[PDB]
Amino acid sequence: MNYWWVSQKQTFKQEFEGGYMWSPKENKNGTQSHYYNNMTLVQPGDVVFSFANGLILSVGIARSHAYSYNKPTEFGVAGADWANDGWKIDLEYHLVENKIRPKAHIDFIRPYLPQKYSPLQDNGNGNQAYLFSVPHELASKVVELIGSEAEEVIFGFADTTEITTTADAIECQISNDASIDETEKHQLVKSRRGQGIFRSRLEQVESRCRVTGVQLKNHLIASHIKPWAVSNNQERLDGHNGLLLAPHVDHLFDKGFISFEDNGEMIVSEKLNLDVLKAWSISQGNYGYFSKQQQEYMCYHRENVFKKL
DNA sequence: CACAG
Ligand SMILES: [Cl-]
Repeated sequence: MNYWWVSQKQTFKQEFEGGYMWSPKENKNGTQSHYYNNMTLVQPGDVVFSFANGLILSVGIARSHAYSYNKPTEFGVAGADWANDGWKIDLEYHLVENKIRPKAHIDFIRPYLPQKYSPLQDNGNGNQAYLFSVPHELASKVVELIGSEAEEVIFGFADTTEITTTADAIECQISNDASIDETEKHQLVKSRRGQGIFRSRLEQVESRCRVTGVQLKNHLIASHIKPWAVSNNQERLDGHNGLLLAPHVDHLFDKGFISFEDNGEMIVSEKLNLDVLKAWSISQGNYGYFSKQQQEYMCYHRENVFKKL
């Protein structure tokens, strides 16, 4: 996942109200722009800080690649000098209550500014250009200054999108793989959604939500332990590579906010706000031993899915 | 160049 800084002093209200970013493809004289070319590098799930009137106003999530699109008519005189031939990105804005003024924090962030194409000068004044790459270390400082609301956009939210993209591509690969028969293809695709033979096989091993004890089939998700995306075709259909979980517990486990020790002890991520467990009446403690086959997968989950600092 | 200053 990549971080971006979009400078929107001229058109913030229009871009926010429309849920987009927009730049020309080229400078007015037809020359290439590093900044406009950055539009073609943004991936769905990338985090974009909106900078306008000296403040960071939004921690946004990109929801498209750049697509060819005309300059928004609603820019009017404020956009007069930009070429009509442009790039648009659908940007899911998340307004923040703590609107940080980066210039007021320049001593803190200066060491983390990139050598080339920095959104800020060393005195903390913004550079006049549209879209800048933000190194991960600079992004972590900005997130520290904004506070919880910035973390809430990223962890188990923005950073899940690239995982979904990867899984979508694998589903396409399976659908086109000549080495596997039609039934296999169907069962592998259905297992991604906790359906088909995977669910029936999991029901031979597990009978209830580990955490909430609910036994009712219509209130339980068939979750993989080792994620579907990184599982081989045998592991994708293995009844021992799963848990039946209530939907909120599936959410916490699938994203790595929680995991389990082999003896069933719940492990809570530093990235899980403990107010969530209080609000949903989920206790820390022991949720029963896992089988040796389940333990192999749960080891993968602890080492690769569980969120650690 | 140039969505900040
Ligand atoms: Cl296009």
